[PDB]
Amino acid sequence: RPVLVLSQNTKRESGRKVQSGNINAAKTIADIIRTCLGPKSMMKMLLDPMGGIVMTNDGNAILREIQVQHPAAKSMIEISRTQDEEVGDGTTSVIILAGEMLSVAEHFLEQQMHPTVVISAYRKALDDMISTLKKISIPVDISDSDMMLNIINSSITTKAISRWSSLACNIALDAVKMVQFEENGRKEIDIKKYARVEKIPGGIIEDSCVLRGVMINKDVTHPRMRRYIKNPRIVLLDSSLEYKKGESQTDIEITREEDFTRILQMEEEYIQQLCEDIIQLKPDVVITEKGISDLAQHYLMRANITAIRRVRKTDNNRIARACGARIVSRPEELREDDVGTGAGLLEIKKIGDEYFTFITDCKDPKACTILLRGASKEILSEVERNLQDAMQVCRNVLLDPQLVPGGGASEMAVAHALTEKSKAMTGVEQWPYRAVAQALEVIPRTLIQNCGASTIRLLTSLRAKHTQENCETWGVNGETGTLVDMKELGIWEPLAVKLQTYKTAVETAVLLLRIDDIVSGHKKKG
Amino acid sequence: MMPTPVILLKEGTDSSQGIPQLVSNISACQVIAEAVRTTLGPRGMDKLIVDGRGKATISNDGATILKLLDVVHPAAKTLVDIAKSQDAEVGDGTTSVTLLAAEFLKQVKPYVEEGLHPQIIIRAFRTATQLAVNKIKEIAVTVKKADKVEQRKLLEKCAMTALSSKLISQQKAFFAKMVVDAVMMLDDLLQLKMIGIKKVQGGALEDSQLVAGVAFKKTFSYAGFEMQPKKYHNPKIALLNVELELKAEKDNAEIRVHTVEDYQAIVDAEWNILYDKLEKIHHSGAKVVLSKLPIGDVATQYFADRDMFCAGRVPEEDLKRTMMACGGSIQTSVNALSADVLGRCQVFEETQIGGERYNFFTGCPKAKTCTFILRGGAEQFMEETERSLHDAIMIVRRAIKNDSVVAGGGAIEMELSKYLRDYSRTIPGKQQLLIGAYAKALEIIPRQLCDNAGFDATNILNKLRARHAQGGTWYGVDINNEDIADNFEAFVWEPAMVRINALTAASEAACLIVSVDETIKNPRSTVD
Amino acid sequence: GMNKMVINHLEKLFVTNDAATILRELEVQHPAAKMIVMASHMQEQEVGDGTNFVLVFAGALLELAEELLRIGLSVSEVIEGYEIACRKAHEILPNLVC
Amino acid sequence: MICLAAEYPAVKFCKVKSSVIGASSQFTRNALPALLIYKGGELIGNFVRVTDQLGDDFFAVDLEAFLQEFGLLPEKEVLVLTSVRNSATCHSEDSDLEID
Amino acid sequence: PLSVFGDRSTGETIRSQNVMAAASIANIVKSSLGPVGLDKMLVDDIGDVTITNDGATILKLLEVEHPAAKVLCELADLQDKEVGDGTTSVVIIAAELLKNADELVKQKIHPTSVISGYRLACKEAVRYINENLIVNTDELGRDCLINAAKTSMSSKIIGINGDFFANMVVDAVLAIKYTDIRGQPRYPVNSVNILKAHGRSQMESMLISGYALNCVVGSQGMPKRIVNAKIACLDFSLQKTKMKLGVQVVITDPEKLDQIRQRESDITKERIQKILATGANVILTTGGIDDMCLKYFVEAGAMAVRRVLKRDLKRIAKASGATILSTLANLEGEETFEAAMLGQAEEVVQERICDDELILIKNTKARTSASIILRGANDFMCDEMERSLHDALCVVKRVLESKSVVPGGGAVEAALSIYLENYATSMGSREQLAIAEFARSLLVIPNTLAVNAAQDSTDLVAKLRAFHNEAQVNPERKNLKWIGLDLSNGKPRDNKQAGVFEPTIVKVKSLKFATEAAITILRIDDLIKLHP
Amino acid sequence: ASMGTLAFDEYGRPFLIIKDQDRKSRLMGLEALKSHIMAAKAVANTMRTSLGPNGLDKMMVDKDGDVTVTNDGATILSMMDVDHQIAKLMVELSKSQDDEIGDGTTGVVVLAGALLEEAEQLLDRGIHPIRIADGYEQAARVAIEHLDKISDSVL
Ligand SMILES: Nc1ncnc2c1ncn2[C@@H]1O[C@H](COP(=O)(O)OP(=O)(O)O)[C@@H](O)[C@H]1O
Ligand SMILES: Nc1ncnc2c1ncn2[C@@H]1O[C@H](COP(=O)(O)OP(=O)(O)O)[C@@H](O)[C@H]1O
Ligand SMILES: Nc1ncnc2c1ncn2[C@@H]1O[C@H](COP(=O)(O)OP(=O)(O)O)[C@@H](O)[C@H]1O
Ligand SMILES: [Mg+2]
Ligand SMILES: [Mg+2]
Ligand SMILES: [Mg+2]
Ligand SMILES: [Mg+2]
Ligand SMILES: [Mg+2]
Repeated sequence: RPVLVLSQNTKRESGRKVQSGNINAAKTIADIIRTCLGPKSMMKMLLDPMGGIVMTNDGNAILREIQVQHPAAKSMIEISRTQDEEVGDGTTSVIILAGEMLSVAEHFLEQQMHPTVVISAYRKALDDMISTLKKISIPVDISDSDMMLNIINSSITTKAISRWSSLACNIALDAVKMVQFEENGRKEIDIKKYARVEKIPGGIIEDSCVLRGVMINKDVTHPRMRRYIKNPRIVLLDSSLEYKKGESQTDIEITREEDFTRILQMEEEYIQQLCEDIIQLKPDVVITEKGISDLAQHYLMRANITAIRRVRKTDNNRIARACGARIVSRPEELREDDVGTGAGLLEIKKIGDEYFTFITDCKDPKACTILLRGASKEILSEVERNLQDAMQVCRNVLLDPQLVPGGGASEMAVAHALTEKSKAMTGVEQWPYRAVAQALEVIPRTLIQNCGASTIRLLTSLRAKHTQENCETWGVNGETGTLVDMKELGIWEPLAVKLQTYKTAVETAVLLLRIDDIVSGHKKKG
Repeated sequence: MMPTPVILLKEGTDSSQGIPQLVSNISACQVIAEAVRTTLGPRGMDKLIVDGRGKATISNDGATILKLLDVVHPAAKTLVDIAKSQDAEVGDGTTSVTLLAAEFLKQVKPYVEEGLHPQIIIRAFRTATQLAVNKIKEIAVTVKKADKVEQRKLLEKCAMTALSSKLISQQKAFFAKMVVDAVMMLDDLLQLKMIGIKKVQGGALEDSQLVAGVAFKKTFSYAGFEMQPKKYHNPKIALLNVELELKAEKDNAEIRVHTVEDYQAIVDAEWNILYDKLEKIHHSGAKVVLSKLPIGDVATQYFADRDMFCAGRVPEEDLKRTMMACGGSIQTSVNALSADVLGRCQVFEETQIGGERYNFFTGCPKAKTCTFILRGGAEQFMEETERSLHDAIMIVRRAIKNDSVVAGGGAIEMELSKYLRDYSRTIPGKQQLLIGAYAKALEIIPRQLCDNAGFDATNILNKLRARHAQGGTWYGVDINNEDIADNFEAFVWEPAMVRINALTAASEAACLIVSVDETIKNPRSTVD
Repeated sequence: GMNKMVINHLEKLFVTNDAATILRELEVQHPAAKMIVMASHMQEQEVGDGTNFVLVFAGALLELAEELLRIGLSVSEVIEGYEIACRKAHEILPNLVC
Repeated sequence: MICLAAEYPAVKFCKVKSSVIGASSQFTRNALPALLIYKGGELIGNFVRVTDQLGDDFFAVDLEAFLQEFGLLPEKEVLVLTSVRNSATCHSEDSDLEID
Repeated sequence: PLSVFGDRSTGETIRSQNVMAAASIANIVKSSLGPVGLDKMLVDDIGDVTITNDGATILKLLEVEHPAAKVLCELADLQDKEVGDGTTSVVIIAAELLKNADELVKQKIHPTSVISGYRLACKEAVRYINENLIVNTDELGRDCLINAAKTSMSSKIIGINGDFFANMVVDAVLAIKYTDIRGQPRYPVNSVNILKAHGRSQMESMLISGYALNCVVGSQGMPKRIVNAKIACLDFSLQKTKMKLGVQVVITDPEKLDQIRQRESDITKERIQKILATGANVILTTGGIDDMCLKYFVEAGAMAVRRVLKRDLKRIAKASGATILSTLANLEGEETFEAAMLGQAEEVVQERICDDELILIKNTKARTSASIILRGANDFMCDEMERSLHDALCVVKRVLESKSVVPGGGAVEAALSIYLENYATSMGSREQLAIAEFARSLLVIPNTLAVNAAQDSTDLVAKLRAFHNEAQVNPERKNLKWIGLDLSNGKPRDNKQAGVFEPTIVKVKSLKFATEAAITILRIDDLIKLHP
Repeated sequence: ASMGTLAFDEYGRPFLIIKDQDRKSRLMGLEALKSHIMAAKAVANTMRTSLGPNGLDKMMVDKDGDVTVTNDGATILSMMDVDHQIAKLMVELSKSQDDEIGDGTTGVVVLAGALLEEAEQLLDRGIHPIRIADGYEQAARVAIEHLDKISDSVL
């Protein structure tokens, strides 16, 4: 009988081996997507275990589709997910930065420096990088649509949608602008709920557009209703328009001859009463999240009203925002204010072999749908991901109007500033400070490597240029492998994205540098 | 850790490094030590070990117990190795070495756990061991008189102290006298092969005897052997290395004849060759014939006709002992059997001992050899008696080399501990802690003695420490009186080299164990 | 230096701090490590001491070569620089005789 | 099963090779694909040869509908995306208590 | 002879086995002690990952089979429950006490004598701590609280950011202070709702001057912000009325069925109207709200939050002055909702936190509450931050309740070791050795601290012991009692002036628990393990 | 109380000291003495019914079915198939008594069993077994001297 203190399946690993393994796992996770950064990035094919294919060069999707066992890799993937959710851009940048900082930390860990000293130096460097990034930023007039389009372009030159840049930029800007809302003194954007992206395979990409309204994949319940209404008055509902069982047990007991017919006639009369209550407002369109009975269809049809049933709650909320209506769950309490006027056209048309319902002429709509036409499902999925990145960048700029030079200029300027600041420490912790300062050069190096030009010569020239006084905006032209001034090239990124990337990478390094013991195999004990 | 598609070492390689593996090594050494812990002292206990074949070996010797244990721990094998080394160089103290080494390791384990550099511990052990050896050499008692009576008494006391831990300790005076006499009858080299150890089942221990001569078992008598006389009063022994039987002249020999006369001549030639050898032996005047090679039935009957004694297939070492005792020479040819090469003993006799027949060559006045005939009720009884006598014989030989002794019962080690503590109290303090730990570790043997005897070790140790501090050198543990006593005046004597070698070997083993920091075990190949 | 108990494929105890012996008694499988081991053994055969120096210097050189390859230099440039530096060190060494 | 686990966190989807269990030779050779279902410590699902009623191109929708036909899948529950988490532990609450 | 279906271990074997198990548990967590300590990172063999430094958490996650190791594990859990700090320290102290006591037993000292010596040593150590090593916080101000919080958060993932985290913790604790009957100000920690959400850096963590809810409005038509909120806390669902099991509807005349069905929802309509007619703006319920009542709230332009946790609702009601209402029934048998049942707050909003939304009740009146929103890099870092934050909150609560603190950095252990070594000579003969071994065992904490810093543990602890011996011998050198360890430089330092403090209750409870566990384990000398 | 020891180290690393230490048994201290005394008592009690003129024979069967009806204690113990080591010691004691004398091969076993049976109750009261052995040696010397005293000579 093998009596042990811990269970048999429990395995404990400790020592410098654990730190080396964590840092190597982070390095390898970085190397997964090292080649997917910059305007000359190459896309990757991911075979979903559910059978689908994901074709993208977005860092977050690639790292999400990968299943790993080493928990440091899981930490890095969670870092990617956090960066994607917080700002929507800079996933590959933050992954690469975390890998580089962990490498330069392993440098000192191989010597006799305690990890806590490295942690303190990293935190000091993070404070200094935040300060410098705020210092070298510039303001933006959000009123100028040209500058906003340029920012979105700089955000989408690295994706497959870059070939149609003006179209995508205009789509994203219009969607973000018209989804912007303000009520009760609170300002919101809410790209997730409203600003829906509906993709229909086929057609051409240049046909994609953002509608001044909401489009749903629904058809009229009865063919006799109108499929084209000029200025509809839309009424939205949640409750079904059919006779339904009560909550409590309500068994009847029939002992007379005429009670059965009376019961059925009462059901019909209740349906007619609901339809009359709806009709009293004189609308043109009735939308219900639930079923609409055939008798209800008849009674609405007699009043020349188009009825659509079984609509998702999110779609109904989007329609309410677009046409300025309020969902009412009890028709007898329907008010004039609830009737949705503001939609300028409703039209059901057939696309391909399937009917679609358009409400696409709203005046001042607070919700919209983005119609994507493309070659196939995977192309449209990648286009939707690129559009999501563009909208996230636009909302970040709208929330914070600060911009920072891109294409390696920010990283090099911050590295030079921290290198100059480190000259007056004279402590044991200045070496990790300098190392993590120059670790930011991995972004210009990766841009040059993906471009194809020589890394060492270009990087040395860039460092020499940045050693001058007013050269904070000098970066790398990722398409030609030459040094340019990004106030001339025009590549700019929101300050929020850079700040989030730096913070997340530094704290990833900090989190993974505090670990020196790994135990595994124990049950969940839940 | 990462898969590293092409791994560096062979798959299955096990590695352990750092403080944890050193602590594990110390624990393994402790485990090895506690296997022989209760075998130490006059209140020691034997241990029974059964191998795979089912044969049991009952022993009190620490080296034997450790050898019989199938130790596979790389750090733990060092204790077995130093036990074997102590057995080889000295022959006694095979348990003390293990106890001392393990106690050293245990005492310095706490400092290892605190991250102390092992080189400092190694240096401290080297310094302490050098000082202890010098102190032992200084305070060891020697007599500058070379009195034969005093020397014999010293050897007897040393043998008694060596023997007072085994199952023959009841007859320790008897066996010590026997061993001392046997060793003094060795000539100049004290060869162990010149002392015969014969084990005969049956009879009491006090029935065991030492033959001032040589004795060996009867060896496969042929027909006609019972007709030879079995007692002589001044025989001349003809030690021979000769096959005395009718046989082919040579392996490659071939005889080709073409006449019946030549056939008869060849047959008669063979018979006459054998008879010429036998007559040459007989005419030499010898009465007892011993041959390493077989002696046939024809020769046996020929000797029986002449009232002679013959015994073939005698073991070679038995023949050598007979030569040493009687003073002849082993002859491969019988052509020149002069009086020079003929042995001589006062009395030869064949007697029965416990259901076996033994040939006795007694009365040798110039014998440089002996023969122990041990009696007992079981095979393991004779084996353990032989092991105890071997320990005593080794001790007596070492004492013959130099009669420098120290008191036993832990007195020498308490004195060494006091001296080492006093020395350590006058050094900076990083080495002081380790030297004090060494001095405290030196107290293990008296504590083990008290624990085995069922005493209270703490009170006895306190009394011993006070006695040594206040003046008094040879105060150890008095097992019988439940107290402490002057062990030098109680004749609990011990050769100095025993403790010297014990300390040296224990220190070397401890330093070697402490030095190692990484253990790598390459996978077993061909498990089969 | 600290002794190492190395147990080979035949359960023969090898406690030592000699680099050549440790590397001989280790089942090294990686071919590059095999080349390093052969270089150390050649040093042992030619001179008799310095095997640990050989292996440590080779490891440091390969680490720094990996760093150089990461920063942008090609393999041939690193090799040429290493050869030039080795020649310079061999030239310098006789002047360091005490 | 991977797709269904997200839909129903209550269910405890798991997989196991037939070799380790100790299945018979026939079951191993031509009865391997089977959805064993247990509830209450007793068998509730009696499905073998799932490919016979599912084919080899069945999706999670097909399996979900097929299981819901027999009323074995627990009913879905309304769920929302938490920020990440709220709770840490449950013990003596010691909530706010304004006292004179 | 026994013929017992099981295994038996007796004597030194079982004692050594128990000591080995305790030593293994201690060695598991010995590497996570002190500012130079480093975190561990567990995997729950389903992919789950837990990065932590808390000893109680590590010992709780691990699966343990040996009984003595289990005893140490629930010792860690109890130390966490009763104090909230010093879990690793108490585990290590208990294991070291067991090891040294077993060594004494192996020296043929009877275990009862060792137990008596340990009891005397524990009592005398507690007495000496309470009489010589206590520092009153009355003359320190807020600095003692800040330094205690910083000391608690050292060795945690929030150590470097202590300058900010300590201020946040102290403000949060002082926000929830209340004085009960008999005038003893109690600080109900665990009333500070800790909310985690990955995203911005650590320094962006927010301390809410109010309450934070991890729930959103039930309908998208309701406003997302109300300035002057009149919170109505309810403890019942607002759905269609359904008759109980004892009530059954049987219809004999069809003319009544429509009226029955209409009343089934008109009852809840009337309840909602009664609640809203009092001016309520925010309605929080533990139960659910269906679409009809959600629309009813939507038309009134008021909040409505469903599935609110009971503890959160109780905290909100206590802070805002609202009263929980499990039903609408006055003492007249009617159905009414008085306006006095409404709480108040200066604002109620639904802010966005990393693509997700949560409800903040800002600046409730009639009581001040608090909540902390922790922002990290991922889930694991947020969990470790929450655990460290809870440790700091518990430390601040202990310091503010009992106003005595002791210097940290192993100064207390060294002083206790010196005093007990000097004192053991005046009690008994064998319990003398037991007390000496207790004193020696107490030195494991500074030794582990020094070892974790890769410094010369022997020399540093020797210097600490020399300083404390000089303090205890010379009457006029009594300021040296505060000389602890400075791990950054590896030199002794006056920790009282440096700002390293701990609650006295931590040391006292740790000593008592460790002594009790050592006594409990030391009693065993024979184990019977029955076959299952 | 058996299976030797099992630690697996306090650091969780493997702790292998003796080859096949998991498959080896170990008795320590007084329990071993009690087991040995009980086995020897069983052997002696089996032998004690074949003592004297009214003794009864033992029908011994070997591994080939050969039958040997005998009263000689040494023969019975030699043909007996035993596994306990103390039983083998008893067999060797009978063999030694047979070799030295040829008679009394049964009395020795009964005497040894009685001696160990008394040693059992002596040990239970806390006497070191070495003390018991020394007392037995002293009493044996006294008994041998008395036997020499009361001996009588024959022609
Ligand atoms: N035309 C360009 N020339 C040089 N650098 C560019 C260009 N376009 C974008 N970049 C840089 O590339 C980076 C964006 O890389 P990207 O592939 O979007 O990574 P992520 O998806 O992680 O944001 C930004 O830092 C930006 O400064
Ligand atoms: N009569 C005695 N009184 C006290 N101690 C003794 C006596 N005889 C031997 N010793 C002690 O026994 C120890 C050696 O025990 P023993 O088993 O004979 O050899 P080993 O050293 O191999 O264990 C010596 O240290 C000696 O001091
Ligand atoms: N600034 C400091 N300098 C020196 N020692 C410290 C400092 N801060 C904390 N310590 C010591 O480090 C130890 C850390 O204890 P910790 O492991 O956090 O307790 P727990 O067992 O609750 O995890 C404390 O005992 C304290 O004495
Ligand atoms: Mg990007
Ligand atoms: Mg001896
Ligand atoms: Mg050398
Ligand atoms: Mg703590
Ligand atoms: Mg008889």
